[PDB]
Amino acid sequence: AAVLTPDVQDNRIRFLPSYLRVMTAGATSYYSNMGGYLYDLSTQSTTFTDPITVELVEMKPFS
Amino acid sequence: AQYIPLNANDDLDAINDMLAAIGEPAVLQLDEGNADVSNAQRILHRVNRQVQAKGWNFNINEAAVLTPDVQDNRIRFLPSYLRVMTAGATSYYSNMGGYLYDLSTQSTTFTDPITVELVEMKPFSEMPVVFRDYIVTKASREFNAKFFGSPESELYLREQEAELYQQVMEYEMDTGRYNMMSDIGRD
Amino acid sequence: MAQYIPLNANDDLDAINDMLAAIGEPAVLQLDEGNADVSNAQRILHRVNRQVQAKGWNFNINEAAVLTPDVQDNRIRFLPSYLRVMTAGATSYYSNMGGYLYDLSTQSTTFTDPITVELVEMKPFSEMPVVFRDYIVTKASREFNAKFFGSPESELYLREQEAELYQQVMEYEMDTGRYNMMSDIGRD
Amino acid sequence: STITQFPSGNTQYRIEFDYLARTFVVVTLVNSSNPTLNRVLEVGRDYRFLNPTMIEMLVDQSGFDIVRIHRQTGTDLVVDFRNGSVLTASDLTNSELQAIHIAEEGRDQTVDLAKEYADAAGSSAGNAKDSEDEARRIAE
Amino acid sequence: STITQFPSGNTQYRIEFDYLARTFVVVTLVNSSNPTLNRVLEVGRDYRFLNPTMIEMLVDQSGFDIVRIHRQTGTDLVVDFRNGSVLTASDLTNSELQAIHIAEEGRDQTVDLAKEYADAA
Amino acid sequence: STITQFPSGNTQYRIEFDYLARTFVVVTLVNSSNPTLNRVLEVGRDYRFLNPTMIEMLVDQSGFDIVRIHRQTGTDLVVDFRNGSVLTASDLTNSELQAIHIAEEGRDQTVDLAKEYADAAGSSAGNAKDS
Repeated sequence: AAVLTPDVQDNRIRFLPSYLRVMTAGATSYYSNMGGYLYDLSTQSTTFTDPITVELVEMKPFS
Repeated sequence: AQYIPLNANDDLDAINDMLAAIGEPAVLQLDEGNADVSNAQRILHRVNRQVQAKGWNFNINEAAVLTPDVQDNRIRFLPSYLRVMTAGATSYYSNMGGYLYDLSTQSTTFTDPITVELVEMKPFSEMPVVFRDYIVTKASREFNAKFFGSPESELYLREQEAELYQQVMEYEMDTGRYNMMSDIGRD
Repeated sequence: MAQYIPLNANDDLDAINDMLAAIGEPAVLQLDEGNADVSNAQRILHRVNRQVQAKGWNFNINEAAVLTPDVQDNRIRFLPSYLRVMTAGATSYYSNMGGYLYDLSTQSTTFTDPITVELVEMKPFSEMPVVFRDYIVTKASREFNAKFFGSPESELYLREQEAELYQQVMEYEMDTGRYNMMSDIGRD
Repeated sequence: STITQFPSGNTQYRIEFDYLARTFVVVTLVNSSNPTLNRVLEVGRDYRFLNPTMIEMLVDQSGFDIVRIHRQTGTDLVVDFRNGSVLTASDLTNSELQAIHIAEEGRDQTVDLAKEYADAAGSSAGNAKDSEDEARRIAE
Repeated sequence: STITQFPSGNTQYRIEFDYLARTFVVVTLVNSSNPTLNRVLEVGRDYRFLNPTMIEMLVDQSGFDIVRIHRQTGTDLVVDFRNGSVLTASDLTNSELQAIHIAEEGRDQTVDLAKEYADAA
Repeated sequence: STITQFPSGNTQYRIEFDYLARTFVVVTLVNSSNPTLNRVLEVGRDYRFLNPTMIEMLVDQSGFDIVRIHRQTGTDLVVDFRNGSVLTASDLTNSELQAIHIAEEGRDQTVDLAKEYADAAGSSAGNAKDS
């Protein structure tokens, strides 16, 4: 359970280079990167309007 | 401490890794260089285009509206198309003189928008990490094979490639649930 | 392009450059007829393309095709771009005899009304699906290496590459057609 | 092939030609009946890019029925050769492409106006030719 | 120039202008009386190349009187530069000749056609 | 532009476009009343160059009202490349410029030559049928 929030001026969500996997908990998912922004293949748009919850894996230092 | 890289790019590093197979040090720029830097890019591009065309769950689009022109009714065939098919049926589509051709009707005179299933291409620097590693290893094998035969550098890339292939498949299976017992219900 | 497909690319030049790579030499930069290698490579590429295109695929066979006889004399020509001539669902006896269509059943070359058959025509190289192009290039490279310059390490890899490409071509072929065996069946 | 038109009403449109920079692409709204009401759109407030081959509209398409996209290359030079420096392929490449592109727009522009008038002249010539010739041959 | 007309009823014809690739040549049979009677031939099925400057036709004439040949330059690159290769003069010559040919054709062709129609009238 | 209009009865004029050689510039006299004569001059005994941007004439007539000056580039390689020579920057620059020009030359005079040839052919057809 993690929460991502959109921007104010425009409606987009950034794709930081520290993300490794993005998936939905208990269903099929269609997520990918297109020009540094989050893309949803089902709707064919990048106009998220409200915060969503996803399943992801981040990177950690070697030590 | 930690490793903070200086001016990192996703193409220069890939070329540097492909060069490391032979045993030559890295570079700092790509505008000018010797032959090897000009020999690696062709192989990398070809391998990328080949691998991207198999068709995965995050490429295939089941609904896309191609539209005709207004002066002469026709549809162009851009060089970024990889597969053209119809979802729930058989299809006859091909290219003839840079235009869409339908073998069933033997004409190129579409009049209304059409919905098909196609797979487009993406730049190398937005694929998931595992795919990038797999592609780099695949390219490195051929680069070593066709220009400098070394046995020790070989016999290891194969072992790495098998594991990467397994990881690719196991990643792919988790994207879609694929439950067989769907749309089945009655007392 | 560093981030995308290069602008205005030439397919034949790329194919020749890829074929030269197996030997271990750099590009040729012009595709001219003066050089010895280009003339040798082009014939092999053309022959392999023609051989592979003639096997018969779902986007080649044209079930309904119309041929028409000449006016002055009742004959039909046999163009050099035809690859296979057959009837749809019955036995056929067709062949070429002096650049004309011959029917063994009737033992004559005279046709008086247009007929309908199926045939397979040839297409230019740069108008084929990608996997076919890669498969053809690999097959041509193997022969070019085998016939003009024997290298023992460039081998033992093109074989695996060819096998993988053959497999991929097979899955591509089995996807265009659905081929449901349980059609035409139904009753209470 | 550098000028294309599509029906109005949709939200996405496709780009179908190569370019050297993103400032060489022009988008305009066309009124078929009266061509004195055409307008030009500016990037940032009217349309945006997703990928190198697709855009989206953001303004109201009212009173308009065609949308036109065409390429317009500039004339200022791109590479500046100077004495005492290393020669590289990209400069040779970039310079070559710039020229081929311009010549293409020039031909595509001129043919449009040329062809119909040439055809009319040829048809009139042929009509006068055969009419007068065989008519007077039969007469005399 | 870039356009030529010859009387019909022969077996061989001459190519005089210059070209960079053998697929840039177009042949067409024209009928004077009927403007919409034109047809465009196609290589291999209608004609073949005897030598770099000779063509042999394999079709039968009829309601036609003049044979027309013109040039149409393509779009694809002829020379593609890469680091580490040998460079000579012919490369630099062709790289410019391509664009020059495109511009010359696009400027002249229709005007010459209008000229010949004009004096034919 | 590429085409320039100038009234007659004057001594000096100027040039309003770049060029690659003095032979490319073409100057002719125009008489609007009689389109058919439109005599064309030539170098040496009729006009002479002092300042590359200036034109200084030798002879004048008084039956003409306006003067025409326009550019016309030739379809030949100005620069030559050969083995053993040296590659400068001036030649490399001057090479591509040739093509960037011919484009505008076509763009302007193609259309308005089409009109003249077309209505000439039409008038020929008309008077051929009438007479």
